[PDB]
Amino acid sequence: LRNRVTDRYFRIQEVLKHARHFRGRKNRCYRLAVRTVIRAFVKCTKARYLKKKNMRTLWINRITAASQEHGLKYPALIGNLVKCQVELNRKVLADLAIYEPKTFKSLAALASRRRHEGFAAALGDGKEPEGIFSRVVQYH
Amino acid sequence: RLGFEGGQTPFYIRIPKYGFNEGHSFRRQYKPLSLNRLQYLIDLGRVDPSQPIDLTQLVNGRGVTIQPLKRDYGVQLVEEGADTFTAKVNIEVQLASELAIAAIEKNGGVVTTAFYDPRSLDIVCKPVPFFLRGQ
Amino acid sequence: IGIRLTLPPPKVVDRWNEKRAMFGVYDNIGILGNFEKHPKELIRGPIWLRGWKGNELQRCIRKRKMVGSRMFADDLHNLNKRIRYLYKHFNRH
Amino acid sequence: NFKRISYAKTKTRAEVRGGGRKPWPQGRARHGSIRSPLWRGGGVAHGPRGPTSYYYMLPMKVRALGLKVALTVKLAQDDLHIMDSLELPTGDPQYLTELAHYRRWGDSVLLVDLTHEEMPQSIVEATSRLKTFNLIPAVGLNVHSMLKHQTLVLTLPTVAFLEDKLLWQDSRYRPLYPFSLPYSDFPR
Amino acid sequence: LTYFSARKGKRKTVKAVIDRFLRLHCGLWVRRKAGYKKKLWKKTPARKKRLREFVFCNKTQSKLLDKMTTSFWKRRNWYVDDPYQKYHDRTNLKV
Amino acid sequence: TARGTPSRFLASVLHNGLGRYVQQLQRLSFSVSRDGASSRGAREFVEREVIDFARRNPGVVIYVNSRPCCVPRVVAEYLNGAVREESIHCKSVEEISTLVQKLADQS
Amino acid sequence: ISRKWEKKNKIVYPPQLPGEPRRPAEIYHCRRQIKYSKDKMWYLAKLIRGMSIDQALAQLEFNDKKGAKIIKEVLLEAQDMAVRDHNVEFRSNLYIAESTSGRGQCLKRIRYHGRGRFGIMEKVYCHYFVKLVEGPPPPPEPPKTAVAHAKEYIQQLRSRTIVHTL
Amino acid sequence: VKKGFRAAFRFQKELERQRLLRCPPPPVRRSEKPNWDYHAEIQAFGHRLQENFSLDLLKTAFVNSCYIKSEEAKRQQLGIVLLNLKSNQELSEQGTSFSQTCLTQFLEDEYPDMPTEGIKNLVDFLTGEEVVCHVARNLAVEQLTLSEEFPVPPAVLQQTFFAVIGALLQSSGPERTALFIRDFLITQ
RNA sequence: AACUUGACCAACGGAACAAGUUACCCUAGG
RNA sequence: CUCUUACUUUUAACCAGUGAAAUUGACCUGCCCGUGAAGAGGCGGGCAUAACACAGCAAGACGAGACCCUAUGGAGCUUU
RNA sequence: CUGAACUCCUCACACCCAAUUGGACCAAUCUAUCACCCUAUAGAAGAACUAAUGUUAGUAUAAGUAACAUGAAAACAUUCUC
RNA sequence: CCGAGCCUGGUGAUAGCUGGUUGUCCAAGAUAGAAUCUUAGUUCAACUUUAAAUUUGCCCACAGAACCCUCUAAAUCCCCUU
RNA sequence: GCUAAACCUAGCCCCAAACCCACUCCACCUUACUACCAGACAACCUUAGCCAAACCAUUUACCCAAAUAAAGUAUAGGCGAUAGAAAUUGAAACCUGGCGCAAUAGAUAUAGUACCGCAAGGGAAAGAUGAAAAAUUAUAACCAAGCAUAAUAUAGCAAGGACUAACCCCUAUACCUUCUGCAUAAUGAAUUAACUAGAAAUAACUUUGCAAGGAGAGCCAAAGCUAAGACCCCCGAAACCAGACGA
Ligand SMILES: [K+]
Ligand SMILES: [K+]
Ligand SMILES: [K+]
Ligand SMILES: [K+]
Ligand SMILES: [K+]
Ligand SMILES: [Mg+2]
Ligand SMILES: [Mg+2]
Ligand SMILES: [Mg+2]
Ligand SMILES: [Mg+2]
Ligand SMILES: [Mg+2]
Ligand SMILES: [Mg+2]
Ligand SMILES: [Mg+2]
Ligand SMILES: [Mg+2]
Ligand SMILES: [Mg+2]
Ligand SMILES: [Mg+2]
Ligand SMILES: [Mg+2]
Ligand SMILES: [Mg+2]
Ligand SMILES: [Mg+2]
Ligand SMILES: [Mg+2]
Ligand SMILES: [Mg+2]
Ligand SMILES: [Mg+2]
Ligand SMILES: [Mg+2]
Repeated sequence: LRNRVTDRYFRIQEVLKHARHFRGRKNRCYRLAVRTVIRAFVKCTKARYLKKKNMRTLWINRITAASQEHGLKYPALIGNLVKCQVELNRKVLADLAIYEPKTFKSLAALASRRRHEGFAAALGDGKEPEGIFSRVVQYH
Repeated sequence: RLGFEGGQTPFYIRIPKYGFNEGHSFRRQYKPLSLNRLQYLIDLGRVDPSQPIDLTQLVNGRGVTIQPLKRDYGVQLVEEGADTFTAKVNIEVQLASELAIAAIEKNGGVVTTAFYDPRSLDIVCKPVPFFLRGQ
Repeated sequence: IGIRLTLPPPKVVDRWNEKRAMFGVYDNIGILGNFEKHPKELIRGPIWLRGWKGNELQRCIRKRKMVGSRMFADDLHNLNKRIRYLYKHFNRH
Repeated sequence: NFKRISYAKTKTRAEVRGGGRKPWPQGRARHGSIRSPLWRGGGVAHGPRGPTSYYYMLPMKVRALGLKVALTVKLAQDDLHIMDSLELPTGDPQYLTELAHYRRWGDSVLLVDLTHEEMPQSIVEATSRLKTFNLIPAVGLNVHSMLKHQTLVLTLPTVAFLEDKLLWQDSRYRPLYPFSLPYSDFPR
Repeated sequence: LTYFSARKGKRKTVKAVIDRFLRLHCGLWVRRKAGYKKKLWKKTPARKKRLREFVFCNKTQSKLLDKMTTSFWKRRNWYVDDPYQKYHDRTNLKV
Repeated sequence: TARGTPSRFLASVLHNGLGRYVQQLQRLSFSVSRDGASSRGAREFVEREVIDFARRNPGVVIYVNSRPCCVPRVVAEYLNGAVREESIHCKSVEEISTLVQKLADQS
Repeated sequence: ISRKWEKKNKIVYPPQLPGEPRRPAEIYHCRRQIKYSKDKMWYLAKLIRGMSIDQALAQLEFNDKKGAKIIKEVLLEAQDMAVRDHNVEFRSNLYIAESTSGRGQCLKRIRYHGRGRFGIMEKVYCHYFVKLVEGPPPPPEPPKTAVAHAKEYIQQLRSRTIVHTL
Repeated sequence: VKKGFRAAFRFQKELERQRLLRCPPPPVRRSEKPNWDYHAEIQAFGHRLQENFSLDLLKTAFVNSCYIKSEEAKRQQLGIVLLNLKSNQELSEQGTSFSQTCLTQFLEDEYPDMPTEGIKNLVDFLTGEEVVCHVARNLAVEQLTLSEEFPVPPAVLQQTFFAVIGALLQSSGPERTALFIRDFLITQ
């Protein structure tokens, strides 16, 4: 019994269908295509890590720009909002800066107020009472 | 090749020669038949004590297997099971131990030791194949 | 290229042709026939491969032994060479 | 597979015509022979080297047990019908075909009689013109045929024959020599 | 080692092994000590005594010897008055 | 792959769910063999699962066509004109039940 | 081989309704196995693309290349065929819709090299394909103007969306 | 020639896909394709929308005048029983009237400060051929529509959609129909 | 006869027993 | 040769006909410095940069292009 | 404050080590029996190729490149130049 | 390409050392030593796979392990508990 | 749109069974294929080297008449590698078939031709309509690489993330082999198609059968024994020997 592959055409098309949009002979010659396709598939897998990293970098850039419009540096806004028990993440804050400028200015005003309360407490020896916005809600 | 260590004298070569197996092919062999086995064969009706028991009856009852081509010279009766041996038999073997003979005699049986040569042993163990030769 | 552009002629197998309908009959000739004949006697084929199996080296040795004298000169020469080739191969030389 | 003989055979690089010399094209050794397996028209590196036998034998008791299982399987699934005889009113095959249909036997029927010589002529004539209605003697009974045919028909004498042969395996001794040679109680 | 003889297509026994080793039916191999007969004059009584002992081979050696011999050498034998008869079967071996 | 395939934005059909929820699946067409090992699961699904599914989803019209086939299939058609053909070849009843319910919930 | 070009003239269209605008006639013609390279022929086929039948004939008449005479004969045959068999009214009312060259069936010949090496020389053949369409030559697309450039650029700016956000 | 069938059959299906893409067949009505049962499709139409349609009224909604004329011409030329089919003209008028007044009341309540010209233009957009045809196509209305020409002409499709609204008005009353107007037209 | 003895087998896990030369070189890969 | 110059022929280049070979992982084929770098067109930093024929050039890429020891291999020939 | 495939979070969870071994599955082919728009359970085997200084065929690149060819006029008779 | 022609056969000759060795998934899975005309290789070792049987394995308290002069510290061996 | 693609036969392989061949006429051992002159030449003689011993120096194989078994036993042997009986035992065998190839396969074979070589000798490639071609404007087309339709626009292993958007942004040092686990330095690849490389079953394990017995003589057996399953690749020297051919 002599056996020969009879469906090799379909095996090649599995590679080639992913190479159609490539440039040059990579898009049709199987031996060239396969190598480029393998690199493409590898890049696609790794890119998911970069996608999350770059998205966070974009939100921080936009939040930094939005904060600068109110005279606030990015570290001051992010840190002080946490000290107000406001857990809005960077993605939402960037979305708010663009589509909800009045709400974002309030968040910037709230962060600026909390930052000033921290300054006053730092000058104080602790004898005075904590700032109104400084007060932390406790959970049990 | 197997048995080559890559240069040094192989283990199976550096051991001295000793006549462990010298003349093995010419040594006589006897299949052991115990009184336990003999009594068990009688109990199940495979060897009948009412007739003389020889190699043919032992082989016919599947009590022992004899290989003349492997230098078997017959059966050697062994004393294992002498305490519980109760049958009264007339049995012909090639070798018998002192205790085995006593066990048979104590029950009123007769035991005799007889010699068969390779050709004779082959015929006695399998009579029908011999008869078909036409000799 | 490399794949036929039309369907091959449809395959029509007669499952109930005489050969298939009677396949296996008498494979128990011995068990059911007082062991007058052994099932291996039913086997048709080369004289040296009836009721016997072996690897290629064993087959070549067996064929030369049984029909070597009747073989054609060139065939016998090839068989002798094959056995020598296989003897080294199967013995890890 | 036990009686299978494969006749497929290829030629090795040593058996292909020619190829003895080392090809000259520029040393001569770079290719040893034009009939190397890598060369078009060269020898086959690892092809079939027949004729190749597949002969082997299952233990006699196992083959006997297979027949018992096949018979038991047929009865348990209502595919076994016992006849007093295979005598027919007429030799016309259309009668046997209609009879099987009326009794809901199935597309294929295996008819087993005791002996080949004593098979009734009427059933012999009918089954000789039928592809799926096959008549065999008892000695020809085998697992493959039983599974191939949906329905199994055995005559009463065949039943006694089958039980005698198959049960003999259960109570027999180990063989001293082939059962073809004389024994005290065999045959019968 | 020949795995397939030229004339029979059967495995062959290494006769060098038969000359030097005894195989007990339990799978143990007995041998002599190398040089037990040589230069006795320069050997102490204690060294001479251990040189004339019949010693067992290790697991690795035993498996190699088994491959080098065919099944005939591993069969049970019933030699009359065999000195090694009792050693063919193991006793009280838990493993 | 993203670059090698098409893409679209998150969407609904006719603002489904805003006023009321409408099941987008409207038709299921099964092809089942009366004889055929690959259709064993589909045959079992039709015997014991299709009727209960039909009652649960009155909006969906289910056509079961029994005919000789090597590859049993289920064709799902949606209100937006989408046609999605799936194979139930050699699938068990549980696997076919999972696939059919998955088609029912897709838009 | 493939001979689809010859079959295109055999297409028959359903009678047009009175409302429909008159469909321009299309004539397909070619010459197989011309003794010429497709590479050289391509420049001649390219030159007459989009020209009127008379303009193409004029340019080819005064072209030195061997292929020009061959294409000119094909064009004259196509022009005669259009009026005679395809119900074209005015022979001059035709333009070169499609003009291309194709690889023919080539012959391999044993050739030689200066150092005694054995070589294969191919004797090259080609095909010339022409499609004539009834009517005047379609006017060449004009150059992109400054106004068109500005409109495109402003359109691109207006299509900008806020990327990667809600 | 390589022996085998599976690869050749698979490639035949591949070639058929290209034969379809190269020459995309002329679209046809769903009712002509396999796996179609009009009565079952009509029943699913109501249950899918969670509406208790009167089947007799709902079926009439899909009957367009053009369809009745075309059927008669086919019957006459192929001479062969009186047909009493009622067109959806009456139902579409009631549906169009209710939809216009229902949408007006909805918009006037939501946008009291909207001028009447603004309210009318919104009602024209919501009941416009564009919006209504888009909603009707995505609700399986076109699949159940009986018309001479496929694809259903925009005007015929819009008339059938309001005819369905007329059938709902008679079946379930004004309050239920209003929620249907809100869920499928106000959302637009 | 036996008990036993014997290779500076020093390349010392020891082939029973064998050197030069090739710039006319031949083959091998690195 | 200082120290080259002129002209003719061939080649050459252009037009027309005919029409090879070695070579070729892919190629969307830049410079400087750094990186083992005098191992970088492809890496880091910086600089440069609309696209695309033809004729030259031979710095680079790239190619056309002895000796060594090792293998428990030979052959001449030389004998201590 | 920024900053990992670390950790948490929603869900999933057997899915990143060469040779090698162990356990499953599987393309196509043939055979038995099914099946019957291309399948099932088994049996079998010339049974799967981007990794070759491999063979054969097709077609590229180099490249329309290197290279090749017919003395002159004419009435095509003839004459002229060498 | 004759420091010994060519051809066929012996011949799929031997050695040596490169190169190649074709579907998927899951589990386990990287050691660095001795002899040898042996160090470009091998076989016993080191690590490694599968199955099986059984009972301790690793970490480690005290006590304990030389005089001779120990550079004499950093450590080792042994070892219950955990 | 071209180039092309696609095909099913020609035959072939392995067995079985049967012991094959060959004087129309004429020509042909001289320079064969040459009608027609004193011949005289006559054949017989260990195969060798070498697969291996990892060198090599004795040493291993290719035949002699019955499958099986005795038995890989006796025995031979640098007693190393390796070689290896016999006595004795004693079966079946019905040509006309195939889990063989189907044009790179299967014979080298369309042919020992063309072609190459002084000679011995070496030695190819390929065909495809249909019932009818006394139906040829009939037999639709769709598919590798290569091209054409349709050259190109800053930037870089040519992609990936993406994006309204092809590109511009960001990220990314081709692959293989080998060198220590290190290739931007060394190897290999124009491309497409076809071809192209793991062949043991003693033990052990697993799953049946039977069980102090197992096995369809032989063999094994102190739970064994029988049967099955599953393990060992491809290309690539010089040399040496035998017999021819060639001044
Ligand atoms: K001058
Ligand atoms: K540098
Ligand atoms: K240069
Ligand atoms: K050939
Ligand atoms: K001469
Ligand atoms: Mg982060
Ligand atoms: Mg040969
Ligand atoms: Mg071949
Ligand atoms: Mg000068
Ligand atoms: Mg030119
Ligand atoms: Mg983790
Ligand atoms: Mg293969
Ligand atoms: Mg050039
Ligand atoms: Mg030139
Ligand atoms: Mg010239
Ligand atoms: Mg793992
Ligand atoms: Mg401890
Ligand atoms: Mg004999
Ligand atoms: Mg051929
Ligand atoms: Mg490199
Ligand atoms: Mg390589
Ligand atoms: Mg001369």
